[PDB]
Amino acid sequence: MYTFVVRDENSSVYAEVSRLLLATGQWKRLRKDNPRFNLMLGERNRLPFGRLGHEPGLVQLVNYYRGADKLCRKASLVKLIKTSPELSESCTWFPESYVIYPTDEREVFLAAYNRRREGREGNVWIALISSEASELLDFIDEQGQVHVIQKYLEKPLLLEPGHRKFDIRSWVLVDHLYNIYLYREGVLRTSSEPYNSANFQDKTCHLTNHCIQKNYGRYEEGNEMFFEEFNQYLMDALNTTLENSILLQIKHIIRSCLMCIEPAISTKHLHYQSFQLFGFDFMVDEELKVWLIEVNGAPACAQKLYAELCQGIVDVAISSVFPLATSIFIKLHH
Amino acid sequence: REIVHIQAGQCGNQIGAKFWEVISDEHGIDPTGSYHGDSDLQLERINVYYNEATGNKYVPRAILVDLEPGTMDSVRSGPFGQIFRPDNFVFGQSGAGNNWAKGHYTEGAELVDSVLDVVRKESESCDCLQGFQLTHSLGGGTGSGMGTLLISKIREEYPDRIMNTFSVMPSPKVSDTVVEPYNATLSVHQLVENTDETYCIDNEALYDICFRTLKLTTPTYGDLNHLVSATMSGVTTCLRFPGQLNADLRKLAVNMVPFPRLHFFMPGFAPLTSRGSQQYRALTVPELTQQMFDSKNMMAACDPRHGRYLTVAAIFRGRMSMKEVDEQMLNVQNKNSSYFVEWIPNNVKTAVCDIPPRGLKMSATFIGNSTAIQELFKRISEQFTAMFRRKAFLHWYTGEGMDEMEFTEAESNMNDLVSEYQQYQDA
Amino acid sequence: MEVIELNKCTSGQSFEVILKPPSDPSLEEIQKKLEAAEERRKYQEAELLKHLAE
Amino acid sequence: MRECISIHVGQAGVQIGNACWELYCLEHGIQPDGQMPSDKTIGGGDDSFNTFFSETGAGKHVPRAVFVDLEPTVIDEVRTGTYRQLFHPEQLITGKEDAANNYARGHYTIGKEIIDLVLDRIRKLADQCTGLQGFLVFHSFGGGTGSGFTSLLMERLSVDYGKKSKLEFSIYPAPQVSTAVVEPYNSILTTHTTLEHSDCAFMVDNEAIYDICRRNLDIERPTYTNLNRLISQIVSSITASLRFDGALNVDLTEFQTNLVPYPRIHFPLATYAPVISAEKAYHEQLSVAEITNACFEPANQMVKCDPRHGKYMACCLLYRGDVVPKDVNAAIATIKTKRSIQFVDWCPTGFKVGINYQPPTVVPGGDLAKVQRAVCMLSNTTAIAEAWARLDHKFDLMYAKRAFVHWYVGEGMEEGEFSEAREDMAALEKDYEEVGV
Ligand SMILES: Nc1nc2c(ncn2[C@@H]2O[C@H](COP(=O)(O)OP(=O)(O)OP(=O)(O)O)[C@@H](O)[C@H]2O)c(=O)[nH]1
Ligand SMILES: Nc1ncnc2c1ncn2[C@@H]1O[C@H](COP(=O)(O)OP(=O)(O)CP(=O)(O)O)[C@@H](O)[C@H]1O
Ligand SMILES: Nc1nc2c(ncn2[C@@H]2O[C@H](COP(=O)(O)OP(=O)(O)O)[C@@H](O)[C@H]2O)c(=O)[nH]1
Ligand SMILES: O=C1NC(=O)[C@@H](c2cn3c4c(cccc24)CCC3)[C@@H]1c1c[nH]c2ccccc12
Ligand SMILES: [Ca+2]
Ligand SMILES: [Mg+2]
Ligand SMILES: [Mg+2]
Repeated sequence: MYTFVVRDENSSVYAEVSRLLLATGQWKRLRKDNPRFNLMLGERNRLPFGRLGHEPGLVQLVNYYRGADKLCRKASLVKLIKTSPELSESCTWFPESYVIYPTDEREVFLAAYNRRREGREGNVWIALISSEASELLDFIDEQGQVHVIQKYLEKPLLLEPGHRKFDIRSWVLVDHLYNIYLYREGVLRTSSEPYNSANFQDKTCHLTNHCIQKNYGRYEEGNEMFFEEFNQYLMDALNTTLENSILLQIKHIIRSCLMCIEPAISTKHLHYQSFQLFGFDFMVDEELKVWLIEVNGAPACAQKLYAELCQGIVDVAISSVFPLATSIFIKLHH
Repeated sequence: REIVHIQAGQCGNQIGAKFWEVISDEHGIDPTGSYHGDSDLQLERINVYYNEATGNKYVPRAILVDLEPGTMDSVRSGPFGQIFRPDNFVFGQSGAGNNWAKGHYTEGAELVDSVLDVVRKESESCDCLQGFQLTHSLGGGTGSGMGTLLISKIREEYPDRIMNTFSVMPSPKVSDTVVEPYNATLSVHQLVENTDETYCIDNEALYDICFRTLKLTTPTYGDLNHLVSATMSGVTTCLRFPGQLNADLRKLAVNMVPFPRLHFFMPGFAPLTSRGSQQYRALTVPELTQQMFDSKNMMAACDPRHGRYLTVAAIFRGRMSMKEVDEQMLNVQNKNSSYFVEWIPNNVKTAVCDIPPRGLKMSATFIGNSTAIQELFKRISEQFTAMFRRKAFLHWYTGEGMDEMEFTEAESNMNDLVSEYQQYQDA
Repeated sequence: MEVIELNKCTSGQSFEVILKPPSDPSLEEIQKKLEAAEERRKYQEAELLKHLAE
Repeated sequence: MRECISIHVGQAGVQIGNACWELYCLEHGIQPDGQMPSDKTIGGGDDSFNTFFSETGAGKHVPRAVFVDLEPTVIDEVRTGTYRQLFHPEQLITGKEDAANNYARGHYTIGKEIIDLVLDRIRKLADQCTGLQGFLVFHSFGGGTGSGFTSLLMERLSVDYGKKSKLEFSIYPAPQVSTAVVEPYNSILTTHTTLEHSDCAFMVDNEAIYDICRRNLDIERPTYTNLNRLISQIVSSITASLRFDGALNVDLTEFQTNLVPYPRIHFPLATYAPVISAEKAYHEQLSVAEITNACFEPANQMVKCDPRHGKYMACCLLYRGDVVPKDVNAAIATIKTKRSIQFVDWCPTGFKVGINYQPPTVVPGGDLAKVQRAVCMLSNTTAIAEAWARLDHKFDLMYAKRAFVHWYVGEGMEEGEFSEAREDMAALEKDYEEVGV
């Protein structure tokens, strides 16, 4: 009879996990502040890692990797990629980015802004989306917090019919042995309104967030194209597959990112252990070149994929540590 | 650190004499007072309970008290009757007639000074007295009335010493008179204020164990006392033998009592055995742990699942894997963490002693400070109220100078104690 | 990289290696705390003996 | 030469003191009767070992140490132990009754009736010194004596010996070897009162030592003796620079200089390797690179925490045995590229290294195997604050209900001191946070 606690009520993913655990009849939920737990579904902020693994007679596991925030924050991700030899600086799959503080690498950003202007090539960026540096710096200083300036991919792959923009969300599970598992089911969070190349003011066809979009539901149910359809589209419209044209790059980027920070966050020889679910956001240009946009530390899932993914988490991340009385994951080997 | 033992009344002397009989055998002391053991573990902390005389004679640091000579004459003619210092036999002639007032205010007040002289004589011999332990019943007159009088006067002369008691609670299942709830309620009022540690030995529980579990059709007081002496030997083990912590009465109180008034403990024991009947099969550690935590093994008729454990002290006796003990005890806490309060971290401690009790290859004694103990005091309170609402049998007390108000006050304080235990059950 | 302050002897040796450069109460008051706490003890004990006196 | 006086308070302090001084004798070739054949200056001298051992005309070398416990039981075993002749009666001080796991009882009540005697017995040792550096104080956090009387002693020492340094070897409480449920109370209370009086304190979590003994010495249930012999090895590694010829950490002030840039943050993390079982039949001796790399494994630390998620302020490596600077530097260069070692911006990323060619001495019949080379790393990392976080959390759980508080109030302590102590700890956690993240 294993025990667990829940300290993030807003987690739609782990609300389903706690449900599945109880339904086995071999897992018992304790109160929030009960230290005698086997599993901790921790909070998103100020997770007390320091108090883990100090309970005699209890193997303890938490659903978060301490230090993984360096990968899952926009200012941190840029710094991580730029300073890490395994990634920096000729990184081919991450857009040119810079860290900017409100009134740092502001002078460095302008040095590159000149080449694009004194080269008469594409010079659109993103924090809002603009082609003028002055319009952007005035926006960051007016907000208050730290922002990141990034090169805007002016030539994205566009779905047909619709001439639409999209981004790919991949769910990745890293268990206690630092096995990197890619969920075989990803999702394309598509824009419904046709992509406009000239007018950047209209951020409804540039930004592909599920909330902003909610022409919603015209082409597919809820502006979400799964892999079977997207693969079929790539075969019919471009004479290729999702595996060859995109997924190899995706698996490569995921593998590379987590390998880089492994020695900093691994719980191999620690007194407590960690697993964590990541959500990688990718962007595809018209030449079928995959770009990493960012990494989310606390990702939500797609309604269709909750049942399968959440069950998947139990099998390889929880039951692997706490056994009870074909696979939906692709193991990215290293 | 010496302990001064006191036993008052019929019940107090009968379980008291049985206690000395049991531990004397454990420490290798014979009725003559001479040592005939084989292990040095027996004599290392024997000074806690025994005085040493010339020729290496060991005499219990015990004072026997009663208001009638009947029961104490039976002690002096009992098995280990001769071991006791004859000057420590302090008795009257009138008796108490199961009357708290007689024991506390009239008959006992006439004898209490004689007792305190013997307490003083014993204490002055101590290199460093740590405190006192009293054995008595709460349902009678002497052990209940005079016993609580002694406690109050001992506190007055030794306010910086620990007071411990083994208090036998009355039960209609094993009843002498109808006024036992009166005597008990009046006594609890005293114990709440003037003791640091009280082991609640419930005759209701003892009877149920003998009847339901031990399959004794008609249990006697002797059958009841087999469970008491087994329990008493257990809870005092860590005081009598060299252990990892070398426990004393004060350190026990500090670790067991989070709030001063909540110092009424539920004792437990495993395996439960009847007299004469020898068991041939030693219990495994998982069995000891499971049984000692079961309600059927509690010496206080309270359901531990109806409350939460504030603190727990446990002692395993016999040759066994202390690693296995640790795992099993940690397992109980990890399996049933809801019955342990979360605002007292690590509130369960376990010790182990190599020397097992007579007739058992291994045993486990349980000391629990549970909020479920309120069920005991509520039971007494109900029986108290049923009579007091009609002022029944009160003339036995007013005849000794008591007033009705003193009953009302005693009732209120025990009900307060109940609500105090209830307060932390929902924390 | 840079090893500095190398000091050697028969018993052993010591040195420093740099990888990268950077970027009370008085006796009075004590005796006052102890005695004041003693007064609180005396007060508690007196309240007990007064309660027992009643 | 400048002298150091060791003070051992409470059961933990005394019994650890026994382990250390036993080991000190074996390292210097001093026999139980106090005779040291190799010392050719009969009746005195000013060698490095005279820092800890004074000398009589009879050629007896006696520890500059005082043992104090409010209960006679533990020290009585020193009076009759194998090293009974080593110390003399005036060094072994005992009371009548202990502090009963109560800080207030050890600090206020019973501490008041013996504090003058102890200081007098300490003053006697100090009089035999030509240039006293300061004191090394051994005690527990959880004990009533170790917590209560220590804080009182440390206060008076700052008054009587204002110019002198004061170091601590403190035992952090662990449920696996618990003696009281209120050990978190005593820990917070003694830390608060002692903080401004301590220059550098080495915390040892019994949890870590207990598990190291189980994991690496294959001892299913470690005894105090098992724990202490391992601790004494660590303590010896730390004090070896005071007792032997060298040029690193040669005096007490240098400890604070090299390990403690910020005064309040004076708790360096100790990591030791290798710990090998004596009854391990087949053992491949570990190289300089292997033992040095082990200094960055949490499983070898005296306190379980994660230095990867903090920042370093200082770092000393103390080698004993077959070790030369070349192999150390080669080991460090490799480790640096493999592990996360972040120094604070206002500190140089570097290591102070000390080597003693004599390998670590093992107690005959002990659990530790002889090794050709060992190392103790002293790193002032903000990650050790995890221990304060654990402790302060247990404190809050009990104190929210004022559980067991009455025992302390009954000894004359004010309930306000609980909140005052906890506030100081809250500030300490903040200090670590500012420096660390
Ligand atoms: N490592 C180690 N820890 C010990 C030893 N002895 C006691 N402790 C620890 O010390 C804490 C309790 O403090 P003690 O030293 O035993 O008690 P004390 O200092 O004598 O204080 P009182 O007995 O209450 O007066 C517990 O957490 C024990 O685990 C020891 O020999 N070695
Ligand atoms: N460099 C770039 N070039 C082109 N488009 C970009 C871009 N960076 C971001 N986008 C677009 O902007 C959208 C939102 O940006 P961003 O990913 O920062 O927000 P977000 O945090 O909500 C993603 P998530 O919700 O998964 O965390 C992306 O979905 C993508 O559509
Ligand atoms: N366990 C036990 N309880 C007893 C014994 N004798 C009396 N009692 C209980 O004690 C109460 C009577 O008190 P008693 O000791 O006889 O009165 P006293 O001699 O004046 O103190 C009743 O509730 C009995 O159940 C005994 O030998 N064993
Ligand atoms: O030896 C001991 N001394 C103590 O203070 C006891 C203790 C109780 N709690 C402790 C806690 C911590 C540490 C020690 C103890 C947690 C809560 C209750 C402990 C003990 C264990 N089983 C026993 C059986 C009989 C008598 C004493 C004991
Ligand atoms: Ca000399
Ligand atoms: Mg009777
Ligand atoms: Mg002690």
